[PDB]
This record gives sequence, structure tokens and C-alpha cells, in this order.
Amino acid sequence: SLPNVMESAYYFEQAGVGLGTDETYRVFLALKQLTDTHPIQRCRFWGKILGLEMNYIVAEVEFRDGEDPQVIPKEESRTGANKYVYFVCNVPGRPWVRLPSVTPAQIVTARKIKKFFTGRLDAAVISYPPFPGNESNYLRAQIARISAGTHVSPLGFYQFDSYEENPDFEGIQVIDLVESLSNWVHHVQYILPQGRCNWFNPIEQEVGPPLLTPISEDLGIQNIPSWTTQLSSNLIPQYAIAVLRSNLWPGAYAFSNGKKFENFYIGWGHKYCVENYTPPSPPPVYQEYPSGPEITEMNDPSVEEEQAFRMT
Amino acid sequence: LGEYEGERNEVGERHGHGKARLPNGDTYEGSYEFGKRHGQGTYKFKNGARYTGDYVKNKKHGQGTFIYPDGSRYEGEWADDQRHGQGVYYYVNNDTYTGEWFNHQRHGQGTYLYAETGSKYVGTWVHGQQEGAAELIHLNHRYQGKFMNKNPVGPGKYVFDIGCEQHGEYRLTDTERGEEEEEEE
Amino acid sequence: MDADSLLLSLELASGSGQGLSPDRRASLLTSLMLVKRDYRFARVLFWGRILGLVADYYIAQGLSEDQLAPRKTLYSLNCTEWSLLPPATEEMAMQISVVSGRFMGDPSHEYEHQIKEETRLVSIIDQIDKAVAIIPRGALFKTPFGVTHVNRTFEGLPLSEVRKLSSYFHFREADFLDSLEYDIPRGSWSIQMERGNALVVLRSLLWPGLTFYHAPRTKNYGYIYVGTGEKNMDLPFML
Repeated sequence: SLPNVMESAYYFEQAGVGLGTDETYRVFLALKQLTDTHPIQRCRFWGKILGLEMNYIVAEVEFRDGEDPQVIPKEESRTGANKYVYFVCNVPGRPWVRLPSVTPAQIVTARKIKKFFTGRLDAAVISYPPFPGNESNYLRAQIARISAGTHVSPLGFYQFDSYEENPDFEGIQVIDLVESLSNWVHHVQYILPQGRCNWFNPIEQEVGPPLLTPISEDLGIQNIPSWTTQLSSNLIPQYAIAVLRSNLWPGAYAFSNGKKFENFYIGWGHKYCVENYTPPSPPPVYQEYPSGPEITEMNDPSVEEEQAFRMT
Repeated sequence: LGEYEGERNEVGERHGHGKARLPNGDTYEGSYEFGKRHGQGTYKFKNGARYTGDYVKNKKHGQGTFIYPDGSRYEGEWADDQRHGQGVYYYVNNDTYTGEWFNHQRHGQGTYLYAETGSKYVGTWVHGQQEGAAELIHLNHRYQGKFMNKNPVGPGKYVFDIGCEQHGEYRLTDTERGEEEEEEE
Repeated sequence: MDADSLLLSLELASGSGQGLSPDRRASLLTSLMLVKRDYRFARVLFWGRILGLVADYYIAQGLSEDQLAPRKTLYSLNCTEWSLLPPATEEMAMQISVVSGRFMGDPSHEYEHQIKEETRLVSIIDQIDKAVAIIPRGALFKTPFGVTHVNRTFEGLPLSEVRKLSSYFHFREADFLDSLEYDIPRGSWSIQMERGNALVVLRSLLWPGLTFYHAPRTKNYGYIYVGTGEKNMDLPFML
């Protein structure tokens, strides 16, 4: 269940990425403790989101089967955004905190705010709109959005909702991976505007790209090309590693030697925007009932008319 | 025609207190003066609308209340059978306005509460429309600047509870220009 | 940061996670020694990176005797090929205000808002130095000869003084230097303790990518700006 985060760290070091060998092995042992304590099928060092006072050491976790106006409900089971339970940890050794489920109506549709993390999961999130949750829910929101926008893999490596390892993946060369983004695809499900990865009927279909969509289509912010590509160790290019720099989530990275791959986020947990952050406008101000004849003057009859009608 | 119960003079049509029903199906309870309406009373419409307050000739005037058919409601000052002066309106979704009025429209200073989100728009109004200088209060942000077409426009300004401002400018629809430096006041 | 930050990965030890590969680190060691040769600087600190959309500008800064002098900037795209970047002025600060977006790897790139990317590099590096270049309290001692030198007897800050923004100084013209406690916004600086609290990491929120290193036990310090190169004007919203 526990992956080799140290080999991934060594590959991260080739591109100037990683927390250092000692801190990375410290996080490796923390992940080992997480795997021994809880019944985890698979995990991986998702990333580390920087904070103001304290950071988080995020750990994506997938458990074994069967152990551990209109409100859009959440994906209760492992479908969509909530496929992976996300554990966090401030410094290694402190016990892992299980983050809560993502709520499409509340948590990931609060993407319109953009805030720092204080390091405290219980700290209040004050913003416009009022964020429905504490810092933990906002951390889950940014983790889910970063995963939707940044978890990518080579063109092969899986056959396609659901997917499995491709056994016949011959491998794409590193120069082929770097020169074009058509050789890379998104490894996880896109989050729809309502917050879900799979649509719920509130009572038209909002549709995103399929799972096996190339990331060359993942554009853009004022013609800035997403996923800046380069080669690590350019002086010895025949042992290079294909480096990917998203430019939509700074600190988000993707890597591959041409056979295997891994993803890693090390930013502040925010989306890049060329324009300055606009707080969203309030809803349109609603009008009164129109001054129609249905709410107009009573116009009581005069007693002269009453005498006229009485004479009968 | 309809019917009523109450007092009158020998010549005067109706001037006492009581209850009147009209040909159109609506009802009244309260005061009235000679062949007309005056003083405190209560309306009751067939559509579900109501009013409680004072009248002068045949028109809503002075302090009073109103319930509309759609569930929205109002109290405050009236004039010329229209909302006028200081008053408070409540909408169907618990959002409220409190402020001045001019001919059934929001005019002059007034506060609109976004009860959906807790924020408040405070400032000038022009004929039911959010225009002019106004102070838009969020939980910890307070935007100072001009409004036009129910949208911020013009230079400036944000004030933050952290102890600083942020000067800027609104150019396009809900779009912020290149933000200027932070101020200390 | 100095050459001691390039014999060991001091940059990635701060936990910011952005830094130099050992390829770039060894190349930078040799190249900054050759820069100190070719350009007669008292010291040659690695300023940091401006992460572009095509290539990253590796930036080095020359230090004179006389360390508060108008520090001379150098740039390199392939690390070793160091080139003397021109100095910054007020006109070139005003020139790039109309331009926004991520840096391009080629410094000959033009914006129609023309404006050269070299001018952007010069102005943004100057702005970062005037805003968020850090010096710990007492590391620099104003010599009586009208010149700033290293306070070579500087002992690292006490752990009581670690947590205060007053114990950190803007590395620029102005204990002579201005402290960080007046650097508005009041929450604009994040102070955190890594590596058994033998390491103080102080990151700029106004200019993301800056991470200032300091070892309280000794005089090992330095700042590196490895980041996108824009100013976070959204900082008061984000705090």
C-alpha cells in the first residue's frame, strides 16, 4: 500500500522539486505510520500545501473494500470527487487528521473565494460568499480542484468513471512526452460547475471532458499555455525526466521517466489568475411586487350609489 | 353593491368605525371619514394582500404596513398612495431593504441586506436601482466606491478588518483593474 | 543565498519545495565563482528564479563592500551563461505597470501593452529586492566609514527574537535598516519553524516564492525568490 515516495523524491530533485531528502523520508515514515494504523489499500504523498503559521503534509488514501435553493448532495461512496480520503499532518510524527467529505453545493462551489491556509483545520474561513465550513473543508475543496486540474499521466498507462492499469503500455519516450501535451492525459475526473464529477438531477446536462482526455485541451488564461514542459538534466538528455509545470495551479507538477509517472503539488493551494482577484458580485437586487391593479385602491362605493341601487 | 356596518350622519355618507365589503370581494375593517378613507384601519384583499395603517383622502399616508400576495411585506412611511420616506421592505427570501423611499422606488440613502449571504449594500439609490456612491459590507471586507447598473464602477476601494485598505478600479462587468498599493489608514 | 546554500540544498530545506536540482546546484557553484572572478564582487549570492513559460531565469546578485550599494543583477537561462542584467530605475518601474502575465523564457519577447522582457526582469527583480529582501537583526553592521559590512561577529537570533517581525530587516537603503513589522499588510509575513526548530523559514505572502532561511544556532542565513514573479495584489483578500 505504501509507495516508494523516496524514488519519487529523487526524481523530484532532478527538477528542483521536493522537501529535501531527510524531510521527505520523515514524511515517508509518517505515511508508513498512517498505513499501519488504518486499513489502507493504496496511498501516495499527494503534496504539501503551504500555510501561514503551519503547513499540511497531504496524503491521498484509498482504503480496502469494506473497511473505513436546491442542495446538490455529495458523492457518499468512492465515486467522483470523494474517491480518495485525504489525511493531513503538520510536521511528521503528529497524528494524521482525516479530512471530511467534499460537498458540491457548499465546498467546491465556494471556489469563488481564494484564501490562505492558517495551518489550523479548525480555524474559521471568513470570505465572500460565507464559506460553508472551517479550514478543513476549504482544504478539501482546494485539494479536489487541484486533483481535478493537475493529476495527469501519460497517454497510455490505463485503459478507458473507472480505469485500470494498462498491461501493454510499451512506454512513450521522454522527448515525446515533453515536446507535446497530446501524450499526457488527466488521471482523475473533472469537477462540473455544480461541484460534482457525476451529474445529479436537481428536480440540462452540464458535461465535462471524459477521463481519457489529453491535457493539450486544458486551456487557458489569456492565451498562456498550460503545462509548461521541460527536460530535467539537460546536459545528459538521454537520462532526462519529463517535467510538467501546470501554470494553472502553481506548485502542481507531473513527472514521468517514459514508463512510470507520479504527481505532486507543493504550492499554496490556489489557482493562478492573470487578473487580480475580483470578489464575486452579490446576487441581483430583487424588486418589489409590481404596482398592478391586484393590490390597488379599494374604491369603496358612495352612499349616493347605494341609494341608487336601493331604489329597486 | 356590497355591504357595510357602521355609523354615519344624516347627510354624511360614512364617518364612523366598522367593517365594509365591496362589490369586488375585498373587505375593510377600521376608520373612515365622509364618503372616503381617513385614519387607522385594516385592509384585507381577496388576493391575500393586506395593509394596516393610516389614510388621509383615499390614499396610504403616514406610518403603516403592507403584506403583498407573493409573501413580501413592508412597513414604514407612505405618501400619495405610494411608499415614501423612511421604511423597511422584506422580500420573499428574507432579504430586506431599510431606507428612504420615493414613489414606490428605492431612492436616497438606504441599506439592503443580502440575507442569503449576510452582506449589506449601504448607500444611494436611484429609482429602484443600485447607483451612486455606496458601501458594500461583507463579513470582513467593506467595498467603498461608485455603483452603476447594479455593478461596481470607478476607482477604489476596499477596507479590510486586518488593518489595511486596497485601492483599485472597476472597468468591465464585475472586473477589477490592476490593483494599486495598500494604504495604512 | 550564498554558496553555502549550493553545497547543500538549503533552498528545499525551507519546505517551500522549489529550488535547484543538483545539476543546477553544481553548475551554479562553478558559475557564481566565475562570476565573482569576472565581476569583482565581494560576494555573489544566488538571487533566485523567475519561473517562465518557456525557460526559467536563474538570477544572481553581486554584492559590494558596501553591501547596501545598488546591487548588480545577473541573469542566466542555462545557469552557467551569466550575463550582466542592466540596473533598474523609476521610469522602468513605471513602464511595466500596464503589463500582466507570466514571464517568457526568451528575454527578447515583446508586449504590445513595446516592452522588452528584459525590462520586466530588471523591474520585477528590483521590486522584489526593495519589498521582500530579508536581513536578520544584527547581521549587518553600519561601519563608521559610511559603509555597511557583514557583522562578522553576528550570533543567530535568540528563539525569543525568532518569532518577532522586528528581528528582520529590509535589505535596502534606509541598526540602520527598516524592520518588517511596518511592511503592510500586517499579516503579510508568515513565520514557521522546520527541522526541529533549528530552522526559521520566513516566506513573503505579497511576493510568493520568497523563502528566507535562518539557523538561530549560527549565522547561516539567506533569502531566495523562486516563484512566478508577480505581486500578490490579492493579499488583503487572502489574509
